[PDB]
This record gives sequence, C-alpha cells and structure tokens, in this order.
Amino acid sequence: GDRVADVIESSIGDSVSRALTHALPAPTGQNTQVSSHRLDTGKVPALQAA
Amino acid sequence: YSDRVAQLTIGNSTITTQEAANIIVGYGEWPSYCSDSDATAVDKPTRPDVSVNRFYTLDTKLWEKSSKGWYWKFPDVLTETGVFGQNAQFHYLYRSGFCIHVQCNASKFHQGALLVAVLPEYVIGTVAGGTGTEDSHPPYKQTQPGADGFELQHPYVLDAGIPISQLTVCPHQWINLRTNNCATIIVPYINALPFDSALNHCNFGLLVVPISPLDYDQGATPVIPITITLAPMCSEFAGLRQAVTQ
Repeated sequence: GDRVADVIESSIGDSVSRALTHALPAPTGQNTQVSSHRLDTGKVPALQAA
Repeated sequence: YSDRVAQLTIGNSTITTQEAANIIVGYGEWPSYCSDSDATAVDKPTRPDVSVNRFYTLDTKLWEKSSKGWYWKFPDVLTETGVFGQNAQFHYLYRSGFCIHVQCNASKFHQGALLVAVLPEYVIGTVAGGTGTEDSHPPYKQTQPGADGFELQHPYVLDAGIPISQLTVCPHQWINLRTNNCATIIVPYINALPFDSALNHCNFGLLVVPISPLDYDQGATPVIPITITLAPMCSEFAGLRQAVTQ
C-alpha cells in the first residue's frame, strides 16, 4: 500500500541505546543470607561455562 | 536463700560450694553468641554446645608458705584437653567466654588470702638482661604455658612493668581463707574481633597470686593445694581445616 511497509516498520534511525542492564544502588557491601544443605538433581550453581 | 552457698551446672559438669563469695559477672555483662551484625565471616559456625561447654579441671598447684603466684593464658589451657580443644584445632576461628572456678580450702586455723584476677591481653615481658640493655623475648613455654601454667619471675611487677598493686581493676575475686574457699569469675568474649585463632591469640590471663602469705602452726596439714577449673560458654568455631597445633 502507501507508503511501502518495509519503511513503516523499519527500525532505521532508532535513537536510544537499548540497555541490557540497569544500575542498582550499592552503598554497603552485599549482605549474606543464611544457607542450608541441598542435595538435588538439576539445580547446579557451581557448574558453569567460561 | 543464701549468698555463699552456690552450685554451677554446665553440660554434664557440676560444681558445689558452701563457703564462697558472690559470683562476679566480669564486666557486668553476660557471655553471648556473636550477632549477625558483629560477625564478618560468611561460614556457618559450629556451636557444639554441651560437649565443649562444661567444666575442665586442668591444674592443681601447691600453695607453699613462700610462693610468688602463678598464671595461665586463655584459651591455650584447653587446646589439648577434651573435645573443646579438638574444635579449636580443626578450626581457624573461635569464640567463647569462660566460667573460671578457682578453688582452695584449708582449716579455720589456717590463714592467708589469694587474689584471683582475669587480666585481658596479659602480655608478658622479660627481665632485660638484669641491667636493661637487652631486648630479649619470652620463650613459648612462658607466654603459652598451657596446662601446668607458669610461676611468676617477680610478682610485684606483673612481669610486664605493670603493678599488681592495682590488679583489682579487671574482674577479680579474693580467696581469703577465713571467709571463702573458692572464687568464681564469669567473663564474656573479650576481644576487638568477633573471632580469633585461639592458638595464636590469647584473650586473657588468669592470675592466681597470694598477697597475704599462707601460714599455719605445726598442725596436721601442710599441703594446701589450689585447683583451677574452667568452662567455655557460648562456644563458636568457624573456618574448618586440618588439625593444627602449637
């Protein structure tokens, strides 16, 4: 139609830099919550891929 | 109700006494576990409770008519004793207060007065070569005597330049043979840190020293022993590792 669609939708000229992360306040060092034992399958924090 | 008759039950230990003075609460402050706001280590500490929180009989000195007095350094006294010392070895961090029950009894025809005192951070100095021109330092067996304790070089000076003439500042209790036969001191964990090594650092020092000499006629008992008993309160251990000693 009028005008062409690939111009209407087109994101050309998008001004604002899309933020993947926002800043949080850290006046103090992070506090530590209490923890207990955990013997489960699937939940595995230690294993990671560098 | 009475003031001199007391009983101290901790864990599976129990001390009775019929001729005592009132109990001293150290610095007017009962021993307590470490808050989550004072602590800094993130480890979940072990609080073994009964097994380690109990009375220990570690030494018995013979109060002779001419003795200079002795001392012990805490908590190096228990490090090889019981299941308390086991936790203090396998761990890096330690925290506890104590319940010291020094005890010494004689007849009514004996006389003399002991001075039980708990002096925090009791650092020991040396006779500087007799003249003062030698920066020598005490051996391990003098700063950390442990079980048997150590006899004072000189009692007037407290082997540190400080006078015994004013030792009754820090929590003390007299054992005067004509009135009491035992002293009891309850101290909290006295340190600028929430935890410490227990092997390297010694929170305080027990100073058992006579000021008025023991005396007696030609009676039927010349062997008058002083016996030291203590009990860890609110014990905490953190930073687990292998068994390490002195």
